[PDB]
Amino acid sequence: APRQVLDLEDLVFTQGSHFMANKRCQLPDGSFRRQRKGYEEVHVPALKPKPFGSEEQLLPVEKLPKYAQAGFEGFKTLNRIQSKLYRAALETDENLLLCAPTGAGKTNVALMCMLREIGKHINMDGTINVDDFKIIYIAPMRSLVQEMVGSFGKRLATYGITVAELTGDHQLCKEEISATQIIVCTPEKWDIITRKGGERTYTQLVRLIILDEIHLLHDDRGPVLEALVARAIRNIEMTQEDVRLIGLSATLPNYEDVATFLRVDPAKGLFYFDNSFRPVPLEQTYVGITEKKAIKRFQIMNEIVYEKIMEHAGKNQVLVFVHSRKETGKTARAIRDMCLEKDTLGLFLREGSASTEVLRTEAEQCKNLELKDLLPYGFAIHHAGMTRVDRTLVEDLFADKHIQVLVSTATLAWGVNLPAHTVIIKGTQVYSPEKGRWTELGALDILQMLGRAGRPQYDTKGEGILITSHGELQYYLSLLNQQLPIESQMVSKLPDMLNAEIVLGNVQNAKDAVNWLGYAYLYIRMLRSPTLYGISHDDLKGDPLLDQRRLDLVHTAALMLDKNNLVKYDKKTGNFQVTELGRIASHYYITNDTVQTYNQLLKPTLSEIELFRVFSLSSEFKNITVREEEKLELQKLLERVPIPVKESIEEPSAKINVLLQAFISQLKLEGFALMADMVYVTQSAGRLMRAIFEIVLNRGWAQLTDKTLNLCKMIDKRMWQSMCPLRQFRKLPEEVVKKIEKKNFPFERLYDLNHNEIGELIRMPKMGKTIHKYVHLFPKLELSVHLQPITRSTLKVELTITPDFQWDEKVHGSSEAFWILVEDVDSEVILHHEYFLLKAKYAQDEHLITFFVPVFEPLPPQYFIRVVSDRWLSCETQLPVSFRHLILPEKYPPPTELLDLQPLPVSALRNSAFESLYQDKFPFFNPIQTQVFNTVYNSDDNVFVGAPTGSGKTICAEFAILRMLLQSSEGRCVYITPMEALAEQVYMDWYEKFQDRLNKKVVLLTGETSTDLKLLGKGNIIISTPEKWDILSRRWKQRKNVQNINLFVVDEVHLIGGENGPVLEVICSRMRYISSQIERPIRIVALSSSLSNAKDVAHWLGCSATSTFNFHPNVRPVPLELHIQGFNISHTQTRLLSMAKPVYHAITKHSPKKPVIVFVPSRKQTRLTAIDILTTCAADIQRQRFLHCTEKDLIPYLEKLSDSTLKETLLNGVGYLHEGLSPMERRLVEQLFSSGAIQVVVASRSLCWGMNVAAHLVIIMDTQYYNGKIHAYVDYPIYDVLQMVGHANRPLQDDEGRCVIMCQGSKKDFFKKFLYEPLPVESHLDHCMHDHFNAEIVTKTIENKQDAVDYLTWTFLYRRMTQNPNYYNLQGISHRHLSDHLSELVEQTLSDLEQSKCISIEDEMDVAPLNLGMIAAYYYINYTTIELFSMSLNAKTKVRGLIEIISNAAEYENIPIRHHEDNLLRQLAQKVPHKLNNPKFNDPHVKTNLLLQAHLSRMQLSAELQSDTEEILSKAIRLIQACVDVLSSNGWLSPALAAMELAQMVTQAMWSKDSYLKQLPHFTSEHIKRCTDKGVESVFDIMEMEDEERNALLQLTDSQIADVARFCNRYPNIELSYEVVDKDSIRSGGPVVVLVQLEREEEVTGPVIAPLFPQKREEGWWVVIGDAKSNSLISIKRLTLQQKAKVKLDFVAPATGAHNYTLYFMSDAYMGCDQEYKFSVDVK
Amino acid sequence: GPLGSMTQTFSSKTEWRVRAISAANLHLRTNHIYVSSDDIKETGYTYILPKNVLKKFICISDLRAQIAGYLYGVSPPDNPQVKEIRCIVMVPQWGTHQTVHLPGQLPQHEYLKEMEPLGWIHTQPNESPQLSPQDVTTHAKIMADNPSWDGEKTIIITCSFTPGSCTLTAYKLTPSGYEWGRQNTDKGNNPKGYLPSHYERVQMLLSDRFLGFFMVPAQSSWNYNFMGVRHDPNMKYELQLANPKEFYHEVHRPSHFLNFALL
Ligand SMILES: O=S(=O)(NO)c1ccccc1
Repeated sequence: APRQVLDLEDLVFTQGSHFMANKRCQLPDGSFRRQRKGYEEVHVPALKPKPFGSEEQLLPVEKLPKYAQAGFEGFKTLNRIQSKLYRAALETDENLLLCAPTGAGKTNVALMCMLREIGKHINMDGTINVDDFKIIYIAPMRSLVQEMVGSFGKRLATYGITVAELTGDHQLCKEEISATQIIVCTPEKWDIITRKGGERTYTQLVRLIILDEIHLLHDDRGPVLEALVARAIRNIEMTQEDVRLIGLSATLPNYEDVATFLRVDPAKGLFYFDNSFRPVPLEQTYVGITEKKAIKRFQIMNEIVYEKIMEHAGKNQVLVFVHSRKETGKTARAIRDMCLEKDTLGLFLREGSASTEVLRTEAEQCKNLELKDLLPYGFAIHHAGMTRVDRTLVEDLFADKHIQVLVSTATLAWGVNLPAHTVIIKGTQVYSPEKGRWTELGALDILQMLGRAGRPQYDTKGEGILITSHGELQYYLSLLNQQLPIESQMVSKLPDMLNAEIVLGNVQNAKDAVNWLGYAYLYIRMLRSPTLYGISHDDLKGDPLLDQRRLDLVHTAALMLDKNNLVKYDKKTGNFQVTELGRIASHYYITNDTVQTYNQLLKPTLSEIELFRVFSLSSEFKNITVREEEKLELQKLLERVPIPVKESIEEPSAKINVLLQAFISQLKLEGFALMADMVYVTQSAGRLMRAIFEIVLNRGWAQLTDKTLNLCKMIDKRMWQSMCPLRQFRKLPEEVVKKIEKKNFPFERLYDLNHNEIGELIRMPKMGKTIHKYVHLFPKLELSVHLQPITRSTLKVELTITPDFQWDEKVHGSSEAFWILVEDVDSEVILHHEYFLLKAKYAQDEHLITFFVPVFEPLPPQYFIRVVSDRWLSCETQLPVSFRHLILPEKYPPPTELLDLQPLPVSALRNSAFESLYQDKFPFFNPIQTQVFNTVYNSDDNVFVGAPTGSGKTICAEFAILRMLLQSSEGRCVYITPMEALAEQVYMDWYEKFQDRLNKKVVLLTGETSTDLKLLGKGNIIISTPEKWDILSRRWKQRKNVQNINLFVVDEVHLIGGENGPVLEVICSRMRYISSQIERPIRIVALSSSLSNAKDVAHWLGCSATSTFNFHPNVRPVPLELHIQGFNISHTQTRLLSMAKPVYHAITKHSPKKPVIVFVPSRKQTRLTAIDILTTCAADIQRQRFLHCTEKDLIPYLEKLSDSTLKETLLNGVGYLHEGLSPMERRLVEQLFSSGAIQVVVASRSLCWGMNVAAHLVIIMDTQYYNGKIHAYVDYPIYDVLQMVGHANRPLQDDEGRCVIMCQGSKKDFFKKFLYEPLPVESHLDHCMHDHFNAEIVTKTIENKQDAVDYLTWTFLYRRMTQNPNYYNLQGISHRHLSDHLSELVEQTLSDLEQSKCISIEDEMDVAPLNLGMIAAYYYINYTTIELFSMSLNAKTKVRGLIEIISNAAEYENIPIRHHEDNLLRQLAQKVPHKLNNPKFNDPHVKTNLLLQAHLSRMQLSAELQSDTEEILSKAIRLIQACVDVLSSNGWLSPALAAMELAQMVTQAMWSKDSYLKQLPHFTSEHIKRCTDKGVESVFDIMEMEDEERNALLQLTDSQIADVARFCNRYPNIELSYEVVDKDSIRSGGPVVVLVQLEREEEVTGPVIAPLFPQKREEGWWVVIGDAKSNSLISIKRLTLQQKAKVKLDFVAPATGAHNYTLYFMSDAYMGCDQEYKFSVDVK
Repeated sequence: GPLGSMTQTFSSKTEWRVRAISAANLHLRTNHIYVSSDDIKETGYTYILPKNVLKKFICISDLRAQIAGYLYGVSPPDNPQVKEIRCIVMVPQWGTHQTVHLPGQLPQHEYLKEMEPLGWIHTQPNESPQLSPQDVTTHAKIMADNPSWDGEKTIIITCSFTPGSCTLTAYKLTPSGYEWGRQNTDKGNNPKGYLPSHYERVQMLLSDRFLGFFMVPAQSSWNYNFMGVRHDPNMKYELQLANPKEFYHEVHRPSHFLNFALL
């Protein structure tokens, strides 16, 4: 509590890596100092290698583990370091710290650690599961990154490993992260990547992090390493996945603290090698100049270097290091022009040397100017501003010992392996734009440069010469002689680093933050050297763990963050609240002062002038000053800037403004300082201006959004808007585009023209074609719109994007990104926006985008839809969206008034049997049940009841069923509900009410056809989902049990408007049509949530206005108190974070004692939120409790579980429910919840339909979820939200229900509109017509096009077309308008079906079913699927082909695909009997091919792959039967028999080659071996055995022989007989009737036994007449067999003579029962 | 006598820069817009101007160089004495502090065909008791070339830059004003024959009840004050349904950018 606010600036080491903590410096033996005029020299002799140690020998590569030898291909043995290190590196997972001098071999130690990680993932086929793992190699300098990518790639190629740099911004380029196993990058790049976090990230796979040159800890960049390590190690804790860390360090003090910071065990993973292990001993020279005056000091420098250069001419190459691309040539010239002046140039190249000619030749062939000037003299330069091949030649010449003096910069030291015998660091001052001044070279650079002294093979010693200021001698002496301690620079960065952890949710309060700080290198250093870090030794003993000090640091930082609006900080609780501005600061790597400035100054009205000024005030620039010597050159620019600058040249912000504008305009400046400053400013501008763009975009600020996205693009492309977009094609000649610009005419005018007029208008014909191509390479999109009014104030927009340009990877890469911006009448507010990605693979297709926007009355004149490129300048299309002709739906009617009636007693049913179903549960029905009772129970009118979920509509339908049971003895009711989980719940309740308690038959349709067909005959209450009733009711003309229905009830009928609505609408329309045909009316009851357009549903279903009860949400019996909380954060993970505490606060405010359901977007989120709720409960002083049992009571329930976490959370009173829990787990959680034991349950969204628990308070935590197939977030359908809100309803327990919806702020108004008011629903049948039209042509209900129009008139679609024409793309409601609309619909649907050869059309009017269409309709198979089947199946496709064809059906296309299993399936395709053709593992069809083979091989897979196999299995049988029908009607005997066998194979889950006994319960392979070698090949052998020998061969328990007995007692034991009717008078071409009699030995005692198949099946059979020699199927009939049945097969006679046919009796459910009989017929 | 003692160097200070800085502050005036109370109080028609397009019109303007927009609108259903301004059309133009230069061609677009032309709106640096004679002449010459401009129904709305604000006044010509203006060739501030009986005030009202919209050129922008040579009284132009760019937007002054780029 008694905190203290610190001054962090006072604790900072201002000199960064130049901070020298050691007071003294001990020089090695033999060092000596020498005096000169104006400078001093310190000489340090080369060290001598250590005597070989205790038991040291250079490990030969042959003793390495064999899998690792390949990574050391081409080496004899490891060196001394690697030999000391290989056991720890290759044989343990121990975190390591290796300290060694530069060049000692640290990176090969790192390769050994890499190889150990790789060895963890060796497949049995010898390859590498390059998808199981990632490895991060953090290197400090980009040039080093690139070199490492190269060398590691080549060392690991033989393993099939991909090594890659992280290239550019990854808002579109993250894909290659999936293909890279070894990411090489800088600390900052890994920091920014792991700051964004999110899900679908690859950072979870990281198993090894190599931290190279970790003494960067001592640098100003060092805190990035601390952030990385703290974040990784702490992430280990909260996820239990290990990550190995490897640090590689220079040899410097505090390495043991570095080891503590990396969790290195000092006795296992710490290895320190002093400078005597340098590959080449180094002789060192330090030259410290004392002269203070600049000019004399400059000449002293040049003299010192020349004198040192002369000590080496003709004997030793010299590498000189300067700190400028420009100083390199200048000093090379100084030295060379000095040498010739003293006539010593001949000392570098001996006369007639072989190398003199090489230098002459390659100089004359080369094109670099200073390089040509220098090369003949033996000199050269090397830096980044030079060509790649220039540098490659400089390196080649130096390597072959041809160059004698090479002047170069730091980048050569990092990026090339180019050692020189002698190295001269000429001065140690460098210009730092960030610091705004000259400073000393960083430690890493100095070490690296001098590490280049001494070539490994060719030198016995190296010679490092360092020239600096005399006052720096102690510093450099210390750095290079193991005495510059590594300290922490992190106090300066603490606020930014803390904000990054807060944004991630890793740190949620000051206690979290103290814990996090305990992982920092700063903390170890504070513990060990407190006074260095501003802590007295007595404070340390008052605070031995620095708990108090850490809290003060965290407090200080959090206050700074709170003042700048990044965080909301509660000083009392210590809680941190994330904000969108804080997130933007973290994710864009912006310091916190800068986003405070942006937040303060950004306004929607901002001009471009002010935007440039705001940028120039960023705190990244705070050290920039306007130097006197610059003020002239800046004035001349400031006089002419195209963006006016308000402030004077005295202000640094004006200079930064002018440098930005000069950069965009590609101006060269003269000041060396000014150019470097411009580089710094503009390197930052990219991510700064993208941060501004995200701020203003998400605030909805249209004009400023446009200005700032443009400025981002102008910075990136280095040109202004007013230039010709053609400049962006770099290949074009700049002087041509300047011509085109000087011709003032619009760029768009070039679109109409062609080569001729193009080449003419620009007065240049030679380019007419060239330019013509580029203008069509330029990204361009065409836009069109379908406006779909939802209400009078909400509009659905369908936007079609049509690409209108030529794709070229050379210009467009693999994707092209755009912003879709919907703006208001004034172009002032962005009403809607979203990112749009045009992938190369779709560069020619139209894309559909749908969204909602508000409208108001009187309608505004128009909105605008802009589609703008994220990267191309002058690349946008804007579509005005005019409302002049928008037809709004009429305002909805007022609801049915809720009558104040006396509550109806149960005794009103006047029937004691009926009254016994309720009288215990309640004494009275609710007001709605009371008001509808008379119409439902006392009349036969069709009824509509519309009311909110939780109003007891189900009981109303029950009234109708009870009336049915009174007026009709064996009356039949069919009940439809749209969701399978609802059907199961209603079946459990109604079986109890109407069977257990009224002795009627209640049945639940299964999805297996004949099962359901007999259930329909038995039951008086048939419960079904829609598609299961669709397939049955299609056949109503042939099925009496469908038309003789008394009562048809449809529940949740408002889901006609949802995704699967068309089948619901079709079967309801069919029930009406059948009712009108049979003229014995089927009564219809429709139940629904409150509908604004209820009268339309009721009229469609023939409900009298007095019989339609259209209630609105206000009438819910248990009042609903609904709160909608908006959340401003646009990034989903961060927004979920901001909701975490509000969830807890909502519980304590709205339901502190009563049960709470929390709905969350995903399985993963359920446990995360359960744990978070518990954490917050523990730290709530008010003390709430959610466990209302004692621990003893929960213990037995606890044990019935396998999930550890669910056990812990349940013990503390919080359950969770998701799809991955076994059914027993879910039911136990629900038991505890409903019994009051646990007060909270956290359920995933996908479960909102099948929950059997209710609650006092429901919280909906966010309202979108990730769909991985499309890689995008999707909004919860309103239907699901209504279902979720409906769980807040306990009629017998509460006086109200409460619900809190937490959602993105932009969704809030939508939810107010569609939750406080009743719901408008529409049809989507017009989008789902083909399959139903095809069924109605099969059934002869549709026989011509007029029939099809008439059919449409029975639908809800037809009704809605007159009420909301625009929604269906009608522009009038005139009778001709919709007659034409319906005719168009009919023509399109019939023409597609005829194209697919499902129907035939005669005279363009009459339609008839073809065989394909009959098959599609009968089996409920998509017509596209059947068409493909028709193409693919052929006269010799077999089991392999059948599985392939069936997998490729459209019914499976939506089978989940997650690349998290790629290799899995890849390796599944090897353990698979049939090898697939050209396997692409990114396709759900081949995925299901593999899952099918898995099932047939009985391979146990994961739980998700198991449920997905169950889904595949629910459709496989229908698809296989369709294949059988196609094959047989084509005449192909062998493939049809095969497909029948496949039916058997998927039912019994085995192959043809497998053993029939493999069908028996409790058998394994060993039982089959014992059976095969003891006289048992088939099932029938087993019953023909005495008990003893059976049990002896069997080796099984007793309850298990009961199972084998059951299987044998139901295994089909048919025996067949056949007769050829009138076998004598057989004549060619005549009829041939074959009679087959089948008799089963016993009665069918139940369904097929097939425990590995999910649906219960009944036995199916085919009888087949074929000639096997011809491969000719001649006759086929299907049948189900009770006890005995006769079957007649009819076929045409052959040409004449004796013919031998074969009769087949084939099962579809069991292997091993197929019978076959040859017979002969003599055609005389 | 500084022949060789004191010598200074001229440093260019171009005027459009100060004007562009001041143009960035125009939004502040859109909160303080005043309409004058008519001295006539009765001239048949009351014009209702929607505030959204008025505020945009102010924001895209300049404090020295006049800009102008053409007015289109209709009468409310059963109220022919009221004219609601529904559209402001921006056409290629340039101006000075005293007048605006517009093409001879009047807006032609299908989307306007159900509206009637109601005259024009233009900004002015300073308020004034009387309608400018430049304005009388401009309006009379449009009328004389375009019979769709009814003298009894077309108005000039002046939008004057009063300190911290904008003040709007609406005028129409009289028949004598039309006759004098159509023959006036004197562009100065006091041409012979000009009289205050050449115009009269009309009732004007600002409204938040409905929204207006803009049309702008299809192939250019509307501002030619930096590209004067390319503007010609005879130039032809089409229109599109879109909102106009502000006065100092980049595409209105390309040569500033290119000439800096050559420096
Ligand atoms: O089906 S929807 O188009 N999606 O949520 C809908 C939205 C609001 C109201 C009714 C239907």
